[PDB]
This record gives sequence, C-alpha cells and structure tokens, in this order.
Amino acid sequence: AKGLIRIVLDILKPHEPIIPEYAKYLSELRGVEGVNITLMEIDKETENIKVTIQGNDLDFDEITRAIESYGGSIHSVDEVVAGRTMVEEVTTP
Amino acid sequence: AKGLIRIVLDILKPHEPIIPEYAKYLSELRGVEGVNITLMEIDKETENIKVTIQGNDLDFDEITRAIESYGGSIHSVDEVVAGRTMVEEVTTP
Amino acid sequence: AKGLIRIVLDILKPHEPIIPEYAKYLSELRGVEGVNITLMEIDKETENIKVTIQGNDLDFDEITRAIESYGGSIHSVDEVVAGRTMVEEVTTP
Amino acid sequence: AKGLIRIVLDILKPHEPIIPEYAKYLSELRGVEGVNITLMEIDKETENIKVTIQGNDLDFDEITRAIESYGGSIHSVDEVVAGRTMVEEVTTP
Amino acid sequence: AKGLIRIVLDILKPHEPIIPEYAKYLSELRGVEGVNITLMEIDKETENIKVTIQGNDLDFDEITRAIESYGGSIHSVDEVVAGRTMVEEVTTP
Amino acid sequence: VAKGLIRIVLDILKPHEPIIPEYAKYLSELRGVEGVNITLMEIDKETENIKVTIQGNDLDFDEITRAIESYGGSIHSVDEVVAGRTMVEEVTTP
Amino acid sequence: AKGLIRIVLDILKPHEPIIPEYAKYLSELRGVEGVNITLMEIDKETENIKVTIQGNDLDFDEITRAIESYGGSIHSVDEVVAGRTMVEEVTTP
Amino acid sequence: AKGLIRIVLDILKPHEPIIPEYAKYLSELRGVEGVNITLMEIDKETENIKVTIQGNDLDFDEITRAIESYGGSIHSVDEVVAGRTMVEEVTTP
Amino acid sequence: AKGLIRIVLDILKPHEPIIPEYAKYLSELRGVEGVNITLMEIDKETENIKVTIQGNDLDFDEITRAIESYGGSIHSVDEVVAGRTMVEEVTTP
Amino acid sequence: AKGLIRIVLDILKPHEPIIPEYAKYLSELRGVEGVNITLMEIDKETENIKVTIQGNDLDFDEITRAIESYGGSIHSVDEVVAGRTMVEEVTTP
Amino acid sequence: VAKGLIRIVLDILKPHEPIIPEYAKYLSELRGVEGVNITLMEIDKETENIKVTIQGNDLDFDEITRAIESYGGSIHSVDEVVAGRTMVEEVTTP
Amino acid sequence: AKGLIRIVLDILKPHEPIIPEYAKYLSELRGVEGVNITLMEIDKETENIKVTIQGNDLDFDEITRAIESYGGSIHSVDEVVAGRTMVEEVTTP
Amino acid sequence: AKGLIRIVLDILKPHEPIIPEYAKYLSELRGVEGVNITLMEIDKETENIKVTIQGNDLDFDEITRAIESYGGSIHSVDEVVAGRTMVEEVTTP
Amino acid sequence: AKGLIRIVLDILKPHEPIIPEYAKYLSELRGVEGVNITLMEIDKETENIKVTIQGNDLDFDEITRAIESYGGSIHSVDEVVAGRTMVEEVTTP
Ligand SMILES: [Ca+2]
Ligand SMILES: [Ca+2]
Ligand SMILES: [Ca+2]
Ligand SMILES: [Ca+2]
Ligand SMILES: [Ca+2]
Ligand SMILES: [Ca+2]
Ligand SMILES: [Ca+2]
Ligand SMILES: [Ca+2]
Ligand SMILES: [Ca+2]
Ligand SMILES: [Ca+2]
Ligand SMILES: [Ca+2]
Ligand SMILES: [Ca+2]
Ligand SMILES: [Ca+2]
Ligand SMILES: [Ca+2]
Ligand SMILES: [Ca+2]
Ligand SMILES: [Ca+2]
Ligand SMILES: [Ca+2]
Ligand SMILES: [Ca+2]
Ligand SMILES: [Ca+2]
Ligand SMILES: [Ca+2]
Ligand SMILES: [Ca+2]
Ligand SMILES: [Ca+2]
Ligand SMILES: [Ca+2]
Ligand SMILES: [Ca+2]
Ligand SMILES: [Ca+2]
Ligand SMILES: [Ca+2]
Ligand SMILES: [Ca+2]
Ligand SMILES: [Ca+2]
Repeated sequence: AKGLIRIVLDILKPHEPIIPEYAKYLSELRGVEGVNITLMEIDKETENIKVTIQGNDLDFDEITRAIESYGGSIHSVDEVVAGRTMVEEVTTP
Repeated sequence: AKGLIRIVLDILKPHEPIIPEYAKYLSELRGVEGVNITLMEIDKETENIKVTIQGNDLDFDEITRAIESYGGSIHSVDEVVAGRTMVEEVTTP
Repeated sequence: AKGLIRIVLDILKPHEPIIPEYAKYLSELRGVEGVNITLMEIDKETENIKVTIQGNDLDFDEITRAIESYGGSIHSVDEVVAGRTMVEEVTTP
Repeated sequence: AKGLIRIVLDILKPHEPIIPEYAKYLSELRGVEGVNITLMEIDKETENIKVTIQGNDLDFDEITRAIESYGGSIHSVDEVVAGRTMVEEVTTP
Repeated sequence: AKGLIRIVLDILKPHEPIIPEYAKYLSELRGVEGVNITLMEIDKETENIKVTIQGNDLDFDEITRAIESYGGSIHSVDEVVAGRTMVEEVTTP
Repeated sequence: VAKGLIRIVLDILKPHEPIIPEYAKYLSELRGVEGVNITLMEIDKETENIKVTIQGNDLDFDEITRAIESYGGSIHSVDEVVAGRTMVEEVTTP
Repeated sequence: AKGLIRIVLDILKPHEPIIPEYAKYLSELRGVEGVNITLMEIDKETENIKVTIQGNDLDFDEITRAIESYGGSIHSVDEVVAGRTMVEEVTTP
Repeated sequence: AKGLIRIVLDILKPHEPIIPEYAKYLSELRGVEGVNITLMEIDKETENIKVTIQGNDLDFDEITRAIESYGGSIHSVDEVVAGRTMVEEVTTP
Repeated sequence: AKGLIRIVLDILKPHEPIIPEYAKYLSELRGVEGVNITLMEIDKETENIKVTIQGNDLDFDEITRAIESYGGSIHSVDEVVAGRTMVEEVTTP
Repeated sequence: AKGLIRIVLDILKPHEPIIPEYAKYLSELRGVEGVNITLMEIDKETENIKVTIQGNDLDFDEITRAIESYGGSIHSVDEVVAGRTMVEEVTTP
Repeated sequence: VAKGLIRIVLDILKPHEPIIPEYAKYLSELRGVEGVNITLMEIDKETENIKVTIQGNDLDFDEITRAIESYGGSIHSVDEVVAGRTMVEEVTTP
Repeated sequence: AKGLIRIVLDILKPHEPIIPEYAKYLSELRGVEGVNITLMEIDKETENIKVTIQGNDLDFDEITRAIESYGGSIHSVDEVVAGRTMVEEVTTP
Repeated sequence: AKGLIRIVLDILKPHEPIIPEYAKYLSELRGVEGVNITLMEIDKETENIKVTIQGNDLDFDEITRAIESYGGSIHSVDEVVAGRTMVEEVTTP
Repeated sequence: AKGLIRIVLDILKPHEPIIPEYAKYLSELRGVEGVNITLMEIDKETENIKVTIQGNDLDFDEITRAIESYGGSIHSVDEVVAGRTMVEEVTTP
C-alpha cells in the first residue's frame, strides 16, 4: 500500500444524481477500498456533501474528473493521506 | 462486501406501524446484515425516525419502496458507505 | 441471531415494585440475554425509567405485556435493533 | 450469570465508618465480584456517595440490609443490570 | 485479587517533596501495582494533588501512614474499589 | 525498532499551488516516512493554511523542512513532535 | 518496569533550540521509551511546551538537569505515574 | 407583592386539551401576571410540560385545582418563589 | 394584553410557498405584533421551520387554520405564553 | 442594607410539608425580602432542595431554626452575600 | 411603525468577485433597508459561501433576490425571516 | 473610587466558624461595599471557599489579617480590580 | 451614519510593527469610531490578528492599502456591515 | 477617548511583588481609567497573570516599562482598543 490512501473533499451537487449513485460509482475507480458520503447542508437548487475516499495508490485527477462527469463540483480538498500506513490528524492548540 | 454496504436515512412516519415492526421487516431485504432505528422527535401526528441499515450490496430502490409501502416517507439520505470496507466519515473544520 | 435483538423504551411506573424486580423479572422473558434499567427521574407519585433490553428474537409483545402486568406504561420506543448483527446509530448533521 | 449482575445505588451515610470500610465489607457479600464507591458530595453532618456493585445473582435484600447495618441509608436505585450479559444503557434524544 | 484494588484520594501538601517522589515511594508499598498522581491546582504555600493508587489488596492505613509521613494531609478519599474485579463508576442522573 | 523523530506535526502557509495531494504524494516518499497526513486548516483568498502530520522512522526534520519550502511552503510553527522507540500520545491535565 | 514510567511536565523555553531538538535529546535519556512534546503557547520572547515522557525507572534528576542545560525552565510537574503499571487518573467530581 | 410570586411545576397530561388552552385558562386565575408553558417531551399516550406561572400572591391549591381540572397530573413542583421580591436561584457547587 | 401573547410551533411544509411568504401572511393575522420564522431543516420533499409568533389575545385557531391553508402542517406547539406578561421559562434540573 | 443580604443553603427535607409551604413561611421571617426554593433532587424517603434567601440583616439563627422546625435539615451553606451591595461571585481558573 | 419584511437572513454562493464590501454598500442602499450585515461562511477555491442579514422596513424580498443575482450571487436558502410591526427573536426549546 | 476596589481570593479554612460569620465580619472592614463568599468544596477536616470582596480603597492587609485571625489561610489571589472604574476581564485566545 | 460602518478582517503580519501601532494608526483614517485588534495565532516569522474596525462611511481600499503600508497582509474579509444602523449576525442551523 | 483606550496583555511574573501591588501601581499611569488582573496559572517559580488596562490615550511604552521595572515580563499583547469608542471583538468562524 503506497501513495494517496485517503482523500476527503467537499463537493456541491445538483440534487440529481442521487447520492447512493455517487457512492456506488466511486467504488469502481482504481483500487478503492471504500467511499463514505455524508450529507452536509441540503439547499434548494443544490447539495453540499462530504466525500471520504480510501484505497491504494489513488488517482486524484481521475476522481476529480469522475466526479464532474456527474455535474458535481469540488469546492475544496479537505484532507489527504499518503504512504505506507494510515496516519490520522493529531489535535493540539 | 461491494457496492452499497451501509445507508443512513431519516424518514417521517405516521405513528403506525410501530417502530419495532419496521425494524423486523427491514431485516428481510436483499443482503441486509442488520438495521438500527432510533426515535428522533415524536410530533403529534407523526414520527421522525432515523434509519441505519447496513449489509452487502444493498439495493436502494428496494429499500425506499419497502419504507413507503410501509407508511413511511423519506426526507433525506443522511449518509452512505459503498465499497470493500466501512469508511467512517473523517471530520475536519 | 434474527429479528428483535435490542429494544430501548422509556416507561412511566409507580414507585412499586422496586426497580430490581422489573429487571430480575424481564431477565426471564423469551430470548433475553441481558436487561438494563437506568433511573430517569423520580417524581412524588411515580417514576420514569429507561429500559434497555437485548436478546435474540425478543417478542415485542411479551415484553410490553410483562411491563404492563407490573403497572408501568410504555411512553415510547426510543430505539430498536433488528437483524443478524448489532447495528449502532450513526451520527450525522 | 443470572439475576442481578449490577446495582448502582445512591446513598447517604454518616461520615463514619470511612468509605473503604463499606468497600471491604460489601465485597465479602454473596455473589459480589466487585464494588466501586465514589464520593458524591459531602456536607457538615453527612456524606452522599454512590455504590456501584457488580457480581452474580446479587441479593438486593442482603445489600439493602448490609448498608443499613453500617448506619447507611438508600436514597434511591439508579441502575440495574440483570441477565447473562452486561447491557450498558443506550442513549437517545 | 482481594480487598481494596483501587483508592483515590485528594490531598493537600507542601511544595516539597516534589511529587515524583510521592509516586516512587508509594509504588513500593505492600501490594501496589502502580500509582498515578495528577496535579489539581498549584497554590502559593501548598499543593493539591489527586492520587490514584491500585493493585492487589491494599492496606488503607499503610497508605494513610505513608502519605502523612511526607507531610501530606488527606482531605478526602474520592473513590474506592474492592473485590475480585475492577468495577468503575457508571454514569447516571 | 524506531529511533529518533517518529511523528511531527507542523503548520504551514501555502500558495494555493501546488494543490495539496501534491505535497502528500511528494512528502510520502521521503526517507523513512511510513505515512503523511495533511488536513486543510483555512483556505484564504491569498494563501491557505494547512496542517501536516508526518510520521516514520529516524526522520530528518531538515529533509522535511526543505522539501516543503521547495514546493513554495512555509513552516509557521511545529506543533507536535514524538521521538524515540515508542509512539507516546500527549496526556491531558488541569 | 519500576519507579516512574510516565512524567508530564509544563515548561517554558527560548525558541531555540527548536522543539524537535528537545525531543531527540530526551530519547537519548536513561530508560526513556519515548517522549511527546506538544506546543502549548507560542509567545514572542519564549514558548510553552508540554512534555510527556515515558519509560522505565526514569530519572527525574537527569531529565530535569537536562532541560535546564538546554536553556529551558520547568514550570510544573503536571502528572506522574509510578510502579509496574500505567495507572491513568480516574476522573470524579 | 406578597406570598408566592412564582411556581414552576412539571406535569404529565393527555394530548388534549391542546396546551394554548392551559395557558389561557390559568392566565385568568386569581392574582396571575402571566403564564409560560414549554413542551418537555412528547410521548405517544400523553405529554410532559413545564408550567411557569407568576404574579401577585398565588393560591397554590387553586393552581393545583385548576390543573388537575383539565386532566393534568402534577409530577413535581420544581421551583417556588415567595416574598416581596423575585429572587432567582444562584449557581454553585 | 391578554390570553396568548407568544406562541412557538414547529411545522412541516412544501418548499412553496417560500418562507418570507408565510411570514408576511401571519403579520396579517389578528392581534399579531410580529412573527419570526427560522429554518430548522431543509429536506428534498419538504422543509422544517420554527414559527415564533407574538402579539395580543392571539387566536390559536385563526393561526392554525391559516397554516393549513398555506399547505403547511403543525407538528407541535413547543411553547406558549399567556397573560399580561412575557414570562420566560425558568430553567432547572 | 447591612449584614447578611443573601444566603443560599442546601437542605434535605422529608417530602412533607410541600415546597411552597416553606416558601410562604420563610418569607414571613424578619428582614426577608424574598425566597427562592428550587428542587434539587428527590429520593424515595426524602427530598433535597436549595434555599436561596434574600433580604436585609438576615438572621442566620432564626432561619436555621425555622427550617429545622419544619423537619428540615441544613446539609450546608453554599453562598453568603453581606454588606451594602449584592456582590456576585467572579469566576477565574 | 414598521410593517412587512423587517429582517431576512439568506445564505448565498458567490463568485470571489465582486468582493464582499461591494454587496454590503450596494444592498445597503435599497428601498428601506436600515442596515445589512454580511459574515463570511467558508471561503472555497472555486466559490465562497457568505451570509447576508438584511433588515429594514416593508422590504422587498424580490428587489433583494434580484440585486444579489445581478452581482453574480445565488441564494441557496433563506434561513430566517421576521415580518410585522415588531422585531421578534427566535425562542429556543427542547 | 481609587485603588483596590475588587479582591477575589480562595482560602482554606476549618469548618469553624460557620461561613456567614466571615461574611458578617469582612463586611465591617474599611471601605468594603459588599462581600461574597461562595462555597468551593468541603472536605472532612476543612473547607475551601472563594471570597469576592468589593469596596473603595480596600487595604489589602487588613483584609488578609482579618481572615487569618479567623483561622483560614489565603491559598491565592485570583483577581484584583484597581482604579476608578470596574474593569472586567476580557477573554481572548 | 451610512455605507460601511463595520469591517472585520484577518491579517498576517511580520511581528513588527508591534500591534498597538496598527490600532493607534487605524484610528486616524476617514471617520473611524474605533478599532479592535485581538491576537489570533502567534507563529515565529509571523502573526495572525483579527482587526475589527468601525465608523461612518468607511473607505475600504484606504484601509486595505493603509494596512499594507505596514508590511501587513489581508488574508480574508470576515464580516462587513453597511447602512443606517448596526446589524449583527443572527445565528441559526 | 482617543488613541489607545484598552490593552490586554499576559505577562509572566515572579511571585513578588504580589498581584494587588501591581494593580495599585498601574492605576497611576498616564490617563488610566482602571486595571483588572486575573491569575492565569500559578507555576512553582513564577506566575502567569492577565493584564486588562483601560483608559484614555494610554501610553504603551510607559506601561511595558512600568511592568518590567516591577519584576514582570511581557509575553504577548493579546488585545488592544484604539479610538473614540470601545469596539469589542466580533466573533466569526
Ligand atoms: Ca470547504
Ligand atoms: Ca495533542
Ligand atoms: Ca416536535
Ligand atoms: Ca433531514
Ligand atoms: Ca481531522
Ligand atoms: Ca419531576
Ligand atoms: Ca458523522
Ligand atoms: Ca452540600
Ligand atoms: Ca443513540
Ligand atoms: Ca488557588
Ligand atoms: Ca448511563
Ligand atoms: Ca501556529
Ligand atoms: Ca488526566
Ligand atoms: Ca467516574
Ligand atoms: Ca418519550
Ligand atoms: Ca456561582
Ligand atoms: Ca435555575
Ligand atoms: Ca437520588
Ligand atoms: Ca474571570
Ligand atoms: Ca443552507
Ligand atoms: Ca426556553
Ligand atoms: Ca475533597
Ligand atoms: Ca475576545
Ligand atoms: Ca481567514
Ligand atoms: Ca436563531
Ligand atoms: Ca503550571
Ligand atoms: Ca500568550
Ligand atoms: Ca458573527
């Protein structure tokens, strides 16, 4: 296990496609152990969701394009993890 | 485990059927490891519950329809997990 | 394991009988592994309690009848876990 | 693993006997695997402490009496677990 | 195990001896597994510390002899555990 | 066995570019770095504050400080360090 | 393991030497399994770190003479743990 | 003023009468300035409300007559103020 | 001022009419000093608002027949205030 | 405006007499501008409530006695304000 | 006396441009707007979420919704509205 | 107003004399408007209290001597307000 | 009073000039009732501060340039207020 | 009021002089409405206090020097207010 192993991003999203679509679909890409989508805010034209993605050697620009193939839009990359083992954020002042 | 593996959704519901009822019935569905339902807020007409359903390649359309047919009505999908392993949501400012 | 594996309900009850009785009893019902009763509040005349019951294929009606025959009533069913495996509640916005 | 396997009682005792006396004593009671006594609050005349007790088919009446024998006095019973397993309490709104 | 397995007490104490000593010292007492000492509040004359001390069957009075012996003063015993198994306080209203 | 620096957590200022999964891939492959983690602190218009949690074996704070800067980064403060045989977590207190 | 296995102290210090130094150099110390230094508060003059050090039969005096050598100043010993076992502080009212 | 100027009580109560009535009604009682009623928890059979009622010299029993009179049931009086001036509870350990 | 001076209810509602409508139209209502509508939760179907309405001798039935006219549905009456004076809820254990 | 102008005492009383009795009674005591009694906690045998009292050169011994006369019992004194002004307590680490 | 809409709180998506004190000045001078307040929610790379609290007399939600959009804004949701004679604040509850 | 207008200090003290005495007394000192004593904690042997004193040009030494002559010692001076006008503490990161 | 009345921005800042400089200086500009600078984070080359500025018809690009005239740098405009009267943010979900 | 009107700073200090001392002395300085000092953390050598000083056109250099000369040492300036009116900090994510 190497490279990007965990990606977390917040996207904006026309209400369609429905979000179990996105999950099902993001499963397929290059070595994805699994995806987590949680609903952030739920506005009227639109939808804020937090996508958590994790696997081996992940393809960033693949995800990033795969997502837009769905009329969905990355607002920001919240967190990235890379390397042999899965490091979490440590808190502090 | 593949495709959809855990689904979290909040549904509005008439007081009947009761909630254990739903729970029992949802244990049935195609590849359903198990179901949790906690009681959100219990207005006079009606009853908001939370639905936590996990399993292997769960069928979304199966579920929604199982709930409607039941009296329930789906307000949102709060969260989904799709893939080989359970990715929990990683939290961040 | 199948069906009703966890049941949590809040019931009003008179000071009688002493709570260890209801526990000591509801232990004995069909398919109950354990029972937990925590004290909620205690008013002059009466008494609120939460009642967690876990087991295999607990029959929802035995249980409730049991509590009634002891002189307390089910104000509400707060949570229910059903299926093969203990699904816990996933928290979300 | 049957009957009362955990009893938390809140009780008022005169200062004396000191708090690890009870601990000592109550441990030597039938079925009793263990005893925790934390100090709740302490007033001029008197001392409010909580008595968590764990074991196996515990005697509610021995205990009740045992505590009273040392000049203690049961203000209330705040928890009970009964059965083959320790069911902790599930929380909900 | 047997007797007291845990005793927690809050004590007042001059600045000296510095508290790593109290730790060391009490560690060497009869039947002591380990001893934790966190610093509560640091006053100008004195010092206020929590001593958690645990192990197999503890001599409460030895423990009280030893502390006083370094210029301690036992304000209160906050918690005591005894018996065969390490029961913790359970949370409750 | 591990020795030396084993985890480091630094806060840095960062030109929007390069994007952040750059850093993560990049840093990932340093000397004896089992894993890096970057969470995003604050995404200002001019710049962008981000937090790097780096972890490995006998780690070279100077290979790291230099690599970041190359990418145009800037260490503001180092917030945590764990050195030695075992991973020790911070304990809390009054 | 015996005597002190964990020591937590709050210290003040010049900006140099930078903190990953202080970390390196106490791994060096006698019987020190590892050290954790989180940054408490960074001022203009100076710089407040917390130092959590863990090992076997640690030497308080080596540790402390060493910190003064590095220019630092030990404000307080916030917690100490001693004996065979990592007793954590049990929290109470 | 004189006598009771404030009484707060928690009551259980069937769904009907809807609670704007209780408010209205109690407003018209002897010496009543105003009356606040917030909704605690909404159970299936019943309903749990807090009634804050205030004014000049209140007839406690009239207040208890009037509530019962609509199918109320007084679980407890939570707070009472009397005298010339409106003293509130002061916070303290 | 007399009878109800403040009423707070939680309601569910279609997205239309948009919420500044609902606001306008209850200012219209009889004896209504003003209304506050904050948005509780926005779903795909529907839309949960809280409605805080304040005035003199307000008419619960006008208010409520009016909300149903606008397509809405009143889930619960969360708080009511009645009499000459805006008694707020005094909070207690 | 001299001497004791506020006394908060925490006290255990048998259920009877009910709580607005004391309120009534204590108000008719010398110097006494007002009396708040909130309910602290309530057990099977007994009832713990807090008595905040406000006035002017208050008699500690009248009160102490007065409370005792009704079968009440002072567990402790939690606040005192004395002088020409009500000084509330300032908080600090 | 005031009538009609008197306070409105809306959340909008916003191209980084125009900058935010634009909006504030601009909106300030609408029909019967005693004051506007904009706090910044989240400053993403592509866009930017911001919150407008607008307040005045018999306010025209449609003059407002239109003005925002002109500046390239986009209402996502209206979060609060106060209409009528007096300013009523939300009361809280279980 | 000039000089020492507010003084807050935490002092240890024996159960004697009863706290209203220390208030009743410290009221009488030179330049004291009001005095507030809240109960901090109460141990078997002794007693912690916070002591807010407000006045004009309070002499710091009279006050302290006063408390000593009553048999409690000043553990620390938590806060002091000096000058013409009551400056309150401004909170900051 | 019209236009911008309140501006709040977070800037980055070489440690010089000192921050009482910035305050003193920002006072002068076109109609500034007053400025508030609080210290955010305090890094080693650098300094995060939150500037709050308030007056009549404020000159944005004046401030914005005035600030940089000091080797200081706007990272983001956090909040702006405009018009006849001073509107604060209202909170909500 | 003009120029500097309120200054908030945290300073490290030897135990002597005491803190009221400082307070008194700082009431003196050029145009000083009044001073607050609360006690932050009281390490063994030393004493972190917070300094809140407000007034009219306060002279910064005067102050720092008044504190140093006193034994104290300035770690940071946490906050300042300069202008015609006291702008408090307005808080935001
Ligand atoms: Ca974002
Ligand atoms: Ca930490
Ligand atoms: Ca409701
Ligand atoms: Ca929802
Ligand atoms: Ca994180
Ligand atoms: Ca009650
Ligand atoms: Ca979550
Ligand atoms: Ca007490
Ligand atoms: Ca739960
Ligand atoms: Ca102290
Ligand atoms: Ca519990
Ligand atoms: Ca930093
Ligand atoms: Ca701890
Ligand atoms: Ca505990
Ligand atoms: Ca319920
Ligand atoms: Ca208090
Ligand atoms: Ca209260
Ligand atoms: Ca109790
Ligand atoms: Ca304070
Ligand atoms: Ca929204
Ligand atoms: Ca309320
Ligand atoms: Ca104590
Ligand atoms: Ca502040
Ligand atoms: Ca920013
Ligand atoms: Ca609100
Ligand atoms: Ca310290
Ligand atoms: Ca500082
Ligand atoms: Ca704000």
